[PDB]
Amino acid sequence: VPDNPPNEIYATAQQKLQDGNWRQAITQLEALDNRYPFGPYSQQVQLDLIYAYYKNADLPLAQAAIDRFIRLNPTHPNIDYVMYMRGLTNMALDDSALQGFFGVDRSDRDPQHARAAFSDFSKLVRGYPNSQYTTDATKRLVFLKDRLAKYEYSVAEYYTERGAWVAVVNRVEGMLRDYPDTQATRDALPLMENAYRQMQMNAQAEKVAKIIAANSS
Amino acid sequence: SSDSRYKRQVSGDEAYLEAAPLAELHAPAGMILPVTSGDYAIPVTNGSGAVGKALDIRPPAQPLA
Amino acid sequence: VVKDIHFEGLQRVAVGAALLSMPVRTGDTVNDEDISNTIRALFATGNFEDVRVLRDGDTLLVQVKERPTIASITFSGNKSVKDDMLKQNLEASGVRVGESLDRTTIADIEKGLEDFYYSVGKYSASVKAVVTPLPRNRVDLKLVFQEGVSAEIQQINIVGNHAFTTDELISHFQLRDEVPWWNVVGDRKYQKQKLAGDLETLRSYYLDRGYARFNIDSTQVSLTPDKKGIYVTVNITEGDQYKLSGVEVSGNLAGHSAEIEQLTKIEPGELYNGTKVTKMEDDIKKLLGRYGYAYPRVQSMPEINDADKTVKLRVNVDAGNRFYVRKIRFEGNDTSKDAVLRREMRQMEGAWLGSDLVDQGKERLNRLGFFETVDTDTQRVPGSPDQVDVVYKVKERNTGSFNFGIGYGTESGVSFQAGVQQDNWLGTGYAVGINGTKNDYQTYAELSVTNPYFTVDGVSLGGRLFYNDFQADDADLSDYTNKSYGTDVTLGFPINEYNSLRAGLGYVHNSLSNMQPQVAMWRYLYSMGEHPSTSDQDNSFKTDDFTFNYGWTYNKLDRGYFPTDGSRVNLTGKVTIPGSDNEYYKVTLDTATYVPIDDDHKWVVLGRTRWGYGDGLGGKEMPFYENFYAGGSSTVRGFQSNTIGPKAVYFPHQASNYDPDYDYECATQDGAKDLCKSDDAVGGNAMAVASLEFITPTPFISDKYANSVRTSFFWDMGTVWDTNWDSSQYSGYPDYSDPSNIRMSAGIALQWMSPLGPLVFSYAQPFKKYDGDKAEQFQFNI
Amino acid sequence: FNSEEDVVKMSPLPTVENQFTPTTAWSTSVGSGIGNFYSNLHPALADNVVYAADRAGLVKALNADDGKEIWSVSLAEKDGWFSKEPALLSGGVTVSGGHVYIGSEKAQVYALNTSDGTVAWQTKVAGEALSRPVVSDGLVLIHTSNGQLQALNEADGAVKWTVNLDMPSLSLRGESAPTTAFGAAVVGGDNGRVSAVLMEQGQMIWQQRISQATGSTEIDRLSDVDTTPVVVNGVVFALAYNGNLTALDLRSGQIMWKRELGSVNDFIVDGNRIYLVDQNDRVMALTIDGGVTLWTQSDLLHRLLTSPVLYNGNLVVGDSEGYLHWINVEDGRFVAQQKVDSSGFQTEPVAADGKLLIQAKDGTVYSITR
Amino acid sequence: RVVYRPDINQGNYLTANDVSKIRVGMTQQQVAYALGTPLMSDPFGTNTWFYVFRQQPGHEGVTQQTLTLTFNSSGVLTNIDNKPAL
Repeated sequence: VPDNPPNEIYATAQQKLQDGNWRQAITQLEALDNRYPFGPYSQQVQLDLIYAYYKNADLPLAQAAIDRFIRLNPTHPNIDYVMYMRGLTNMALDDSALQGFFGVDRSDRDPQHARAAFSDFSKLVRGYPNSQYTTDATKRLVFLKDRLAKYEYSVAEYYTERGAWVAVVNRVEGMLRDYPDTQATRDALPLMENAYRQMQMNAQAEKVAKIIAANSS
Repeated sequence: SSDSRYKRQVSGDEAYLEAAPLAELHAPAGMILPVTSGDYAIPVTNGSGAVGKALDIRPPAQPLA
Repeated sequence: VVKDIHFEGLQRVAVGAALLSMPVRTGDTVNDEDISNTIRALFATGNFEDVRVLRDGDTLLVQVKERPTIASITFSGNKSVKDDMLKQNLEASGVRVGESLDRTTIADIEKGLEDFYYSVGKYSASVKAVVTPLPRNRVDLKLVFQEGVSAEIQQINIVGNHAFTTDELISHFQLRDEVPWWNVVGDRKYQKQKLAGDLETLRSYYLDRGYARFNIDSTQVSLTPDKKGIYVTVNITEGDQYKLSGVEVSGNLAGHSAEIEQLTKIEPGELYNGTKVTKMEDDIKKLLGRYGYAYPRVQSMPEINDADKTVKLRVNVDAGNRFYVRKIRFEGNDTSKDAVLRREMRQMEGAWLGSDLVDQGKERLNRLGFFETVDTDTQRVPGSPDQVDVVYKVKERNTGSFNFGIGYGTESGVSFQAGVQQDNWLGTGYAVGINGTKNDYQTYAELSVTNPYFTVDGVSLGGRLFYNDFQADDADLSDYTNKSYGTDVTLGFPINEYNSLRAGLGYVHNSLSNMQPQVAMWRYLYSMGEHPSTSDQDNSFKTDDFTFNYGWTYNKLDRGYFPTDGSRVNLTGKVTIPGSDNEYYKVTLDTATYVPIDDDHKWVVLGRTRWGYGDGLGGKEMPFYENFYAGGSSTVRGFQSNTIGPKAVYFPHQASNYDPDYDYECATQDGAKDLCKSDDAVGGNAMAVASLEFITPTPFISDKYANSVRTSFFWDMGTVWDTNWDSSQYSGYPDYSDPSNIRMSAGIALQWMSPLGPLVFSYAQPFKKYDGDKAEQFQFNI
Repeated sequence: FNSEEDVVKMSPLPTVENQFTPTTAWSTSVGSGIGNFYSNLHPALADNVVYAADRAGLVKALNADDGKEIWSVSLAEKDGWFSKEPALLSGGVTVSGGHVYIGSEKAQVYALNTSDGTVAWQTKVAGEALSRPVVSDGLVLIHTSNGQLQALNEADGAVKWTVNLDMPSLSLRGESAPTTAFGAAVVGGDNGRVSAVLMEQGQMIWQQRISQATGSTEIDRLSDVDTTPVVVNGVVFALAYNGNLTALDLRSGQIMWKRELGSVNDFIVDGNRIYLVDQNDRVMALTIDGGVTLWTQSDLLHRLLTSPVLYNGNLVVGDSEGYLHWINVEDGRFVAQQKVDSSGFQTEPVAADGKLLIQAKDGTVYSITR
Repeated sequence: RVVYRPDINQGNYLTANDVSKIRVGMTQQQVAYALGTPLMSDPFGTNTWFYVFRQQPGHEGVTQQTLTLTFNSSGVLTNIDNKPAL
């Protein structure tokens, strides 16, 4: 945390940012910003510091700084850049871990972060199908969509495993009118039929066997 | 946060391309169902550009003065 | 009229940007009204402002000089309060740090700060700042401030107090009159709202008595401007007691009269007591508790009748609604098997409402300890008349248990010994424990793994095993040649929902060879019938032991890692089977309880004890490792490994397959050679250890957290001994057959559990005289 | 811990020059026991018969003679709520001869006429007995810092003239003593609220206020003030809550005008000869002049007690620590020579019967004369 | 083979009056209030509805009061039936 002129301290912060000394890069970026909340060097400091938070994994610092910034100037050429970074911060908020690294048996945790990323990215890409990150967030979206599908599936599954049938039928209907894309869906459908057998739910089960035959690939 | 790893790949798997696109339900005659009721709506007009975690994820910088 | 309007030094706003942001511009006649307009626009900024406007002729020099930004970030001198709270007392009061900081405002704000300190009820001798204007536009104040606290100098008064002495009341209170420090349980420091409470405290009191006609009480709180005249005064206006006889009902609901009138069963002629109706009211609330009615309302209204001193009652019970539960959403399961979190949910989402059950959910959750937040918050669908969803925020806490040791020995290779017991493992709800000593002569194994859940019925299962090459050999033999191949597996089923009786299976082999000179081995041998040598260690034996394991348990643990007011059980017993290699019986008991002397529970006391007893089935006995050891543990402190118990003897053994000269002394060929009283703890077939503690977070520690630190002091009483014991051979040697060998230690125990780092400091003084006490007054656990 | 404060304390006793070295000390004590219980009570030289007591339910009429214990009575009740029902004592001290009308801080008041014997009808009023009792024209005077200001009868009492003035939430320590004149008395206040009753209904011919007190602009903790103004010639001089010189002169009724000067502790006047100590514990002289002063003082700041006295033309002031600081033919000399107690002193000194009177912070009397 | 079994039940609490109250044509909101805003519905397909009542104690007996219900698009009580206790 030195007291260099803005150009020199900003350049040192930038080179240690690219360096991977995002820890000390953040140190000197917060130095510069706490020095001056005005000037465009402070605004680019805000951009580089939210990036450096998310890079050095200061996601709480990242989200704080970035919501502060969207409160600062909610309109800018970088709005797509902002909504992008924010959906991503929700993403790493949702599934960054040691098993979040190993990647075995995941996609069923708190989707609050996932709700945030989905809203962010979907409403962004509709507010902005016009960006070089557009299809990236799009993959994030269909990705996370089927991801939360796994979430809710494992859920519903487990549920009927409890011998818990009706609330699951409902959850199904919920995701169904919600989002008919993922395979998890078609997976869930047999289970529905089985539930209908439980209480002997005849006509509807017949209906759904037909309609899965209609959809089932 | 890295052990000589984790530059152009997310922590763990990426199912971006693996994400199941619309395998539409094709309903029999009169056997239709409300086809959507949530925000899960994408402009199919998108890309094809930065697909998957292999992209220019670094913050777009901005001009100096 | 103006022709030139020039600005310099804005750094963020242009000359034209400033000239237009201000409604005054060039080409219009600037009068005094335009000057004051420029000034009030400078005021209308909100984070920066400087009043400098001059006009001599036709030119406007508006000197908008940026002495901001001053980020007075430095809080130096904090002693009881938080620098954030100081920034807050500024910002909310109107001193937020986007600031001009007029030279006047310096002292003004220092004094306002001090005034706030006093508003707390306190003093502050100084607030001084070091102004740090950094050479572009930025400043900061190195706020150096010293405190002047004065906290509790009480005098207490109430008048009107005429059915009970002031102090008898004063007792119960958060605010008390200057009692010695050894009398503290909880918290007493003043604040206006502490007062408000105390007020209520007694208000409530009265109302429970049943004297209706009090309310009246004024606000006389004696203050001397010497920081010590901190003195109380109150008035009251008491009420009238009656007798309980007379009620009337208005059941505004689906109809459950009988259950309630039987609930509301009060005999006419009872005495009036507001507590009894507090009872009956809650009784009915929860008599509905199953019925789902999410939001009823009641007013049991009393009718005090004089000339008969009677109270009629009058109730009014409008109900809520029937079926709500929609979704069961929880919050906090970062990398958690929320699936398990739902496994806690025996409930049926998507049904009607049962209060008891949602309670059960949350509270049995927190029974699983391990995570710190109550939550049964129920918000219903915005946009549908019923249909609640209860959310659950808990604050979790992590699990990690990893023992560490490198070396350390000169005659030994670098030992690789670890006790690794990760339970309900981060990826499973299921628990595992593994322990192995690999230190230059021992391949000691241990397996402990469990699944708490093969069924929704909840069955816990776990295998428990070991393969122990604990040789304890000098080189190879005459040196406790032992190979112990032992196993067991676990099952789980309690049905009282809180009471378990157990039954489990397992096996052990042990290979024995190369006897040691301790007679008790021979004693077991000969009692089994085998006659080995005595001046020689020549004998070798094996076993194959098919183990059944039945037990019992009860549990009520009111928190997790720092559980509270616990009442927990683990009973166990053993009997032999058809077709194995060993015969004996045992029975043992254990008991530890919490008792919180604090009700903020910042101070909890414990009562702990255990038991132990071993005996043999016909002709046979209980092998050795099964006997009880103690010392330096969370059973006994102040000593070394497995210290409490009797001691062992060597028989004359000068050729013990080379009884080693210069070695294995005391009836070795070299040293002593005859009968030897030898010095080594051995323990007994019967034990019991009882202690007492007191959870005591001291004020001296920064009590910012109540989760990593529990602080107490221990008492202990210790004696371990054998039952089937005689002096016929323990005549020439000490005798151990009844509880007489009392031991005791005393010492502090420090505990601060960092997520990955333990520093278990506990110094203890073993203070109870017994022979052979080989002490150790520094014990570092992990 | 909480005793780690480096505020500037008692500046020491100065040089001890006294051609008048304290020439008596008639000592006598109930030995009680006053303690830190804050009040101002005082032995009363009633016909050189000092009726003395202490904070235990004590009393004994000594005599301002070297003090011989007469009329010795205990003051408590032993039935009912407790044995001796622990009496704690902070109701002011006065008599009319034997009629020692006394209250207790237990809101319990005792018009003991030690003239008709043990006639002390107890008295349980709104607000506690806190101030020194006065009687206007045969009527007992009442300033409980209750906000409510009762009135009663001598030797019987009946609630009357019960006026309700302003109390603040803070509930500071202030009380006040009524200075009787013109068919009314002059009591002080605590919020600057100065509305003085002509006891007509209990009638304030008044609503003017001293703009100054604590409660909103809480300021330094050294402006401890005698809340009691005093009649002279139809003029009354007052001691407003915080540092305030003033003359809001009653002119057959009230004509108000503030002649301000800060730093209020306590005062005395002799026609024009106005004498006082400043709230930092320094002593000035003054005349009725809008606030033109005399007698610079800097050296006894923050002394324990600052409550003065003069008789025989020589002022006297004392702190606690039993130190006594003597004044005079006044300046050029004010110096101090004595340390007569360890209990120390904190109350009003009194000079009656050509004598002098004061209580020791514990233990009754050690009658020093010049 | 456990000697005892707990009891599990699901929503839609009904009684004899709960059922004898409503009648043909009786509209959506009418029977709703009369019985409750139910959950046993058809999302896609005709306007048909159901009331079932299930309660199961200690290995013994079963409750199944399966009430079928049918509206039309606008919603008219019509073509209704329950099989109480299966």
